[PDB]
Order: sequence, then C-alpha cells, then structure tokens
Amino acid sequence: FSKPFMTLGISILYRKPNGTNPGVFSFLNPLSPDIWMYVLLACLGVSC
Amino acid sequence: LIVTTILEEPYVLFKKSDKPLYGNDRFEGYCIDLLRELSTILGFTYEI
Amino acid sequence: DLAKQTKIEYGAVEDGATMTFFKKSKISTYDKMWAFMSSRRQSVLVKS
Amino acid sequence: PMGSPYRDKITIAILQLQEEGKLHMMKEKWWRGNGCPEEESKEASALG
Amino acid sequence: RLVEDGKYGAQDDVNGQWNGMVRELIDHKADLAVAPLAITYVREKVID
Ligand SMILES: CCCCCCCC/C=C/CCCCCCCC(=O)O[C@@H](COC(=O)CCCCCCCCCCCCCCC)COP(=O)([O-])OCC[N+](C)(C)C
Ligand SMILES: CCCCCCCC/C=C/CCCCCCCC(=O)O[C@@H](COC(=O)CCCCCCCCCCCCCCC)COP(=O)([O-])OCC[N+](C)(C)C
Ligand SMILES: *[C@@H]1O[C@H](CO)[C@@H](O[C@@H]2O[C@H](CO)[C@@H](O)[C@H](O)[C@H]2NC(C)=O)[C@H](O)[C@H]1NC(C)=O
Ligand SMILES: CC(C)CCC[C@@H](C)[C@H]1CC[C@H]2[C@@H]3CC=C4C[C@@H](O)CC[C@]4(C)[C@H]3CC[C@]12C
Ligand SMILES: O=S1(=O)NCN(C2CC2)c2ccc(F)cc21
Ligand SMILES: N[C@@H](CCC(=O)O)C(=O)O
Repeated sequence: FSKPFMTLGISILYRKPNGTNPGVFSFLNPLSPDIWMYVLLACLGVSC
Repeated sequence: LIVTTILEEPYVLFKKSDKPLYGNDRFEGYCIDLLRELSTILGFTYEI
Repeated sequence: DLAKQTKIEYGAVEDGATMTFFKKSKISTYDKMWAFMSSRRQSVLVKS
Repeated sequence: PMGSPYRDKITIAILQLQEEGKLHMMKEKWWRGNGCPEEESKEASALG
Repeated sequence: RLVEDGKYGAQDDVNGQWNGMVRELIDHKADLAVAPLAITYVREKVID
C-alpha cells in the first residue's frame, strides 16, 4: 500500500428513530382522560 | 481424559451452526470454555 | 449494546475488511459478533 | 475420582485463572445477556 | 502457638524463602495454620 489518503473506522449504520412531535393538545397529557372527566364531573357535581 | 459433563445453560450447551458439527466442537458455554483454558495450562487432550 | 441482543440482525459486506476484522479479532465483545455472523452467514452478510 | 494426580494440577490451574481475572472474564461473557432494564424507566406517567 | 515473625507469608524473591505462617508450615514447626491465610496461587504450590 501507499500511505493513506483518507482515515477510516468501522462503525454501525442504523435508522434514526422517529421524533414524534408533542402535538398541540400536549398539555392534556399529565392527567388521564378519565380524570379530566372526573374533575369535570366534580365541578358539575360539587356546584350542584 | 474422558470428561463427563451435562447440558445446562449457560454452562454446557450445544453449538448453533448451519452445518451440524461432530465431536468436541458440538459443545459450547462456560465450562468447556473453562476446560479449554485448563487444557492450555496443564497441556492435556480431552474428549467431551 | 449491539453484541448483547438478538432483536436486530447485523452483518457487513462479505469479502471485505470488516468481515476480515471480526474473523481475526480476539476482543471478547467482537468475537461474539463473529460468533453471531458466522452462523447465519447467508442472511446477514450482504454482497455490497 | 477418589485419588487422582489431576486434582492438585487443576487446583493450581484454577487459582492461576482468577488472579488473571479470566474466571471473571468468562462469567461476564455468558451471564451478561439483554441487560434486563430497570424499574427506573418511567419516561411517561399520566396521572390516573 | 502464635507466629514469631508476625507476618502471614511472602516469598522474598531474591533470596527466595517464605516468612510468616507459610514458613512455619514448610519447616514443619506448625501442623496447622488456622488463621486468615488466604488461598492464593503462589502459596498453594508450597503448602496444602
Ligand atoms: C383543570 C381543568 C379541568 C376542566 C374540566 C374539563 C376537562 C374535560 C376534558 C376531557 C378530555 C379532553 C382531552 C382528551 C384526553 C387527552 C388524550 C388524547 O388522546 O387526546 C389526544 C387527541 O386530541 C383530542 O382529541 C383532545 C380533545 C380535544 C378537546 C380539548 C378541549 C379542552 C378542554 C376544555 C376545558 C376548557 C374550559 C374549562 C372551564 C371554563 C390529544 O393528544 P395529541 O396531542 O393529539 O397526541 C397525538 C398527536 N399526534 C397525532 C401528532 C401524535
Ligand atoms: C352529577 C354527576 C354527573 C351525572 C352523570 C352524567 C353522564 C356523564 C358520563 C360520562 C361518561 C364518560 C364518557 C366520555 C369518555 C371520554 C374519554 C375518552 O377516551 O375519549 C376522548 C375524550 O376526548 C374528547 O374529545 C372530549 C370531548 C371534548 C372536550 C370538551 C368537553 C368539556 C368542554 C368544557 C366544559 C365546560 C365546564 C362548565 C362548568 C359549569 C379521548 O380520546 P380521543 O383520542 O381524543 O378520541 C377522539 C374522539 N373523537 C374522534 C370524536 C374526537
Ligand atoms: C419510525 O420508523 C418507522 C417509520 O414509520 C416506524 O415503524 C414502522 O412503520 C411502518 C409504517 O410507517 C410500519 O409498516 C412498520 O411495520 C413499522 N415497523 C416497526 C418495526 O415498528 C416507527 O414506528 C417510527 N417511530 C419510531 C418512534 O421509531
Ligand atoms: C362528587 C362526585 C360527582 C364526583 C365524581 C364521582 C365519584 C364519586 C366517583 C367517580 C369514579 C369513582 C372512582 C372509580 C374507580 C375507583 C378505583 C377503586 O379501586 C377505588 C374507588 C375509585 C377511586 C372510585 C372513587 C369514586 C369516584 C371518583
Ligand atoms: O500524513 S499521512 O501519512 N498522509 C495524509 N493523511 C490524510 C489525508 C488524510 C494521513 C491521515 C492519517 C494518518 F495517520 C497519516 C496521514
Ligand atoms: N471498505 C472495506 C470493505 C467493506 C468493509 O469491510 O466494511 C475494504 O476496503 O476492505
């Protein structure tokens, strides 16, 4: 061989995992969808 | 030096290959990989 | 991480330096990969 | 067996392997598997 | 009979001899060594 014109290295080629976006109703996520009902049935209940 | 062993994971287990092997190359795992080191040090031949 | 799993298949170009690298490797991690690649050699080692 | 010239030669040979760490290198080769992820992998908790 | 030279055992490589309790066993001054005498490679060659 001659003396190298480019430096190498064995590495791993693999797909990027998809960065699924936090869609614009993202702020409803910290409570479960039944708890949002249970709060809504509370404020419709306790007010009654 | 007839070595009596028994098939248990991950100690002694059969080797997975496309071609079926015959003899001592059938076996892999911990204990035969130990025994290849014991055969290197003490300098003996073994038959599993 | 890539050696300690069987979910993701992995190989290299056959008759190349990377196949030659793991074939004559004595690193314990890298010998596991050639122990993997030599078994399903028809499937994971692509031609180009 | 009950009285052998190979008991003391292996007792030497096992003690040689553990000061070289090779009994620890062989155990990490087989007992390390998928890594078995921990219970501290929360990543999301919608309150329910 | 507690050990005279207050050590456990080590081979002074130049003039190679043992000391401590290992020298008490090789010279047959002792018969036992019931003590924190750790089983190592270089000790088990000269004592049992
Ligand atoms: C503390 C106050 C409590 C009030 C009680 C009422 C609570 C009653 C609520 C009950 C449940 C409402 C939320 C649903 C549960 C969320 C989970 C879900 O899967 O929805 C998802 C679908 O998107 C939707 O369909 C959300 C619902 C749309 C209406 C939002 C009204 C806001 C509440 C009115 C209150 C204002 C008035 C208040 C009073 C003046 C949202 O998630 P995403 O982002 O779409 O993820 C996918 C995105 N991607 C596709 C790209 C990947
Ligand atoms: C006294 C006691 C009461 C008596 C009993 C009475 C009976 C009540 C019993 C009720 C039983 C519960 C049934 C509903 C279950 C829903 C949960 C769910 O998974 O669905 C979805 C809820 O996401 C929504 O779309 C919510 C609707 C819009 C939110 C706004 C509502 C409040 C507005 C403001 C309120 C003002 C407050 C004013 C205060 C003065 C979440 O999943 P998803 O992925 O989003 O699905 C999409 C569905 N879609 C395609 C059609 C959009
Ligand atoms: C990113 O990678 C792919 C691309 O969408 C997703 O997984 C595949 O999705 C296609 C449909 O687009 C399906 O037909 C395949 O069966 C899916 N394969 C697998 C292995 O899931 C993947 O879900 C995306 N997101 C992430 C977070 O990886
Ligand atoms: C005042 C009123 C209107 C509030 C809303 C209704 C209340 C009474 C109801 C609606 C759903 C109910 C919950 C449904 C499920 C569970 C899980 C169970 O393992 C314990 C009870 C518990 C936690 C219930 C407690 C009472 C509850 C919250
Ligand atoms: O000075 S060299 O002998 N010849 C020139 N090159 C490079 C083109 C990158 C490199 C690259 C890495 C080296 F280690 C040596 C050389
Ligand atoms: N580029 C390598 C072959 C491909 C590989 O081994 O990854 C070589 O010059 O041999």
